[PDB]
Amino acid sequence: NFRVQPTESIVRFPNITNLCPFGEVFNATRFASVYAWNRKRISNCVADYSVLYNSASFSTFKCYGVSPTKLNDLCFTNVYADSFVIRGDEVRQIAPGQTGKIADYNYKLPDDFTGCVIAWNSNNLDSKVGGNYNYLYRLFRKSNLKPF
Amino acid sequence: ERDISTEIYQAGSTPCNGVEGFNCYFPLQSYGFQPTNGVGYQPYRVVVLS
Amino acid sequence: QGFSALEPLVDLPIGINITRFQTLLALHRSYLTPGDSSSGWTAGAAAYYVGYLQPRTFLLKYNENGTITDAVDCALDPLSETKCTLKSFTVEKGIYQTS
Amino acid sequence: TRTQLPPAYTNSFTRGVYYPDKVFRSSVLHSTQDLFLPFFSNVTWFHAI
Amino acid sequence: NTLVKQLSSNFGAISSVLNDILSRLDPPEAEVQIDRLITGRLQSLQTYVT
Amino acid sequence: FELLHAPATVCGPKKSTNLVKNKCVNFNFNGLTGTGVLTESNKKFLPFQQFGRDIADTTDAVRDPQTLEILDITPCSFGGVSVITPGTNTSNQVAVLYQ
Amino acid sequence: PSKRSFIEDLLFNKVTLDLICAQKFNGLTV
Ligand SMILES: *[C@@H]1O[C@H](CO)[C@@H](O)[C@H](O)[C@H]1NC(C)=O
Ligand SMILES: *[C@@H]1O[C@H](CO)[C@@H](O)[C@H](O)[C@H]1NC(C)=O
Ligand SMILES: *[C@@H]1O[C@H](CO)[C@@H](O)[C@H](O)[C@H]1NC(C)=O
Ligand SMILES: *[C@@H]1O[C@H](CO)[C@@H](O)[C@H](O)[C@H]1NC(C)=O
Ligand SMILES: *[C@@H]1O[C@H](CO)[C@@H](O)[C@H](O)[C@H]1NC(C)=O
Repeated sequence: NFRVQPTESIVRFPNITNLCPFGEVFNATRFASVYAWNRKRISNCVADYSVLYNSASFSTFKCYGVSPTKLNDLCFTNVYADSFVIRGDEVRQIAPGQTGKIADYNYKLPDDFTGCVIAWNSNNLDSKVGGNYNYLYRLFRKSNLKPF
Repeated sequence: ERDISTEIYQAGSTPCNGVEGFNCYFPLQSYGFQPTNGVGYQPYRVVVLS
Repeated sequence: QGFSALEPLVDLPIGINITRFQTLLALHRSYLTPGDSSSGWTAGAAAYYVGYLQPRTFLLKYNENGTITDAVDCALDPLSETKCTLKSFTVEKGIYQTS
Repeated sequence: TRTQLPPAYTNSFTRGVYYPDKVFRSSVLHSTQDLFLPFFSNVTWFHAI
Repeated sequence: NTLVKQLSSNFGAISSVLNDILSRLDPPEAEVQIDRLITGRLQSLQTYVT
Repeated sequence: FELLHAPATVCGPKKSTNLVKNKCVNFNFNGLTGTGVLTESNKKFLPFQQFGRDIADTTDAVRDPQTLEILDITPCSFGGVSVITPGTNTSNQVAVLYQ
Repeated sequence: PSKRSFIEDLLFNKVTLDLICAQKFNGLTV
């Protein structure tokens, strides 16, 4: 017997995407406190991480438990996001279950943590010749916080 | 099938071609073995016969 | 006694558990007393009907456009059982087998 | 407003049929199993005001 | 007609779609579902020919 | 992220390709997979209908998710092949036949 | 053109016979 082989492939979806926002937590005139980093839940948004990962000028980006190139290929529910600002020396000491200063003990991550960590440089916004005394942080803390 | 030599891994858009810059990585890692390391991190030795 | 079909309107992805419900009535405030809606008021004679559902097997007849025009309930009576046994809205003489 | 009274009952006759799927068919008879309202049923009527 | 309708039964597998099984499981685990489907369809064909 | 406490509602849109027809090809209609040639249709779907059927495991119409267009599916041509022979006892010629 | 007698025409009209496309989905042929 014989059959005519296919020669092409076509995939169709409706044009409407309903990409409810993501960038509002990455660009903002104000950032949350380190000791009180804000947590936000996002649902029913179509993920657009493919363009935000590769070309967004992010100095530091690293995903654990997943490959970024396939992050657009699978679906989750109620993605959680945070936002704050720290110093240059404090970015390296951020890891799941990582010990450091008691200030670092104010933020923890699960031992078996799957997700991504984002940190991009900003050396012209918070840097002022007279100093930055407006924004306050924690350095002498008696208590440690739990993952997320 | 065995993988030999080394190749400049490319995960970004612009081909670094040995620059090792943005989104460019070296596909290799070195283990760290110490007596104080845990059993789950212990360097076991494995041999396969076919 | 007429026959009609019910269309799908929305499918909300909520995922909460429902075991009881209650209706909401648009109360009319006859604002001629200082006791607001906690006092004398008047409205119409509204009423409604509520029915429940159980799993059943149904036979549906599609017309030439794609709209349901007549349904047959399998577990009603012997005629319904026979009409569900073989796909037909009309049956001829003889003796037929059922459950 | 505590003036009480028992409800009343009627027949559903032959109402309560809804499209079970998004599938379209033409001039065929289809058998399905799902939740429905049995014909000639025991339905409550809330005329209490 | 019965023969064609026989194709719409899962025969105890996850689903009756051949490509779906390959598109959601590893081959070494999908082979058993494929085998179940093959056995069922073959038995149906034998009955029809008889 | 949270791990499957509700139906999935957050992920990418996936890229669609331009529509082509008149040559039998593979297709994917976000729920429909297979191979066939797509032709212009004449049936009329209800506004909330997605794809039609004729008999069990038979898809005869698909609605375009882009422009709300109805397309008919027809499988690629196929058939058995047979050989006519006058027998090698006399000569060596064939008259291959497609069915 | 289909030269037949009257009774043969009545016989043909009294017996009434896409399904073939449904088979073509699965390789069945007539
Ligand atoms: C898809 O493309 C058509 C063609 O311009 C456009 O009219 C339509 O708004 C787009 N979106 C949807 C959901 O059809
Ligand atoms: C925030 O807005 C700036 C302004 O152009 C843009 O460069 C940046 O990519 C935005 N961040 C997002 C969308 O996460
Ligand atoms: C079906 O559709 C046709 C047009 O396609 C319309 O004229 C007719 O009224 C509809 N209903 C019935 C029962 O034919
Ligand atoms: C339905 O059942 C009630 C008893 O629960 C009965 O009184 C009523 O008459 C039934 N319905 C009809 C229409 O008779
Ligand atoms: C066919 O074969 C027989 C014996 O195998 C032989 O005698 C005969 O000559 C053959 N036919 C022809 C046309 O030669």
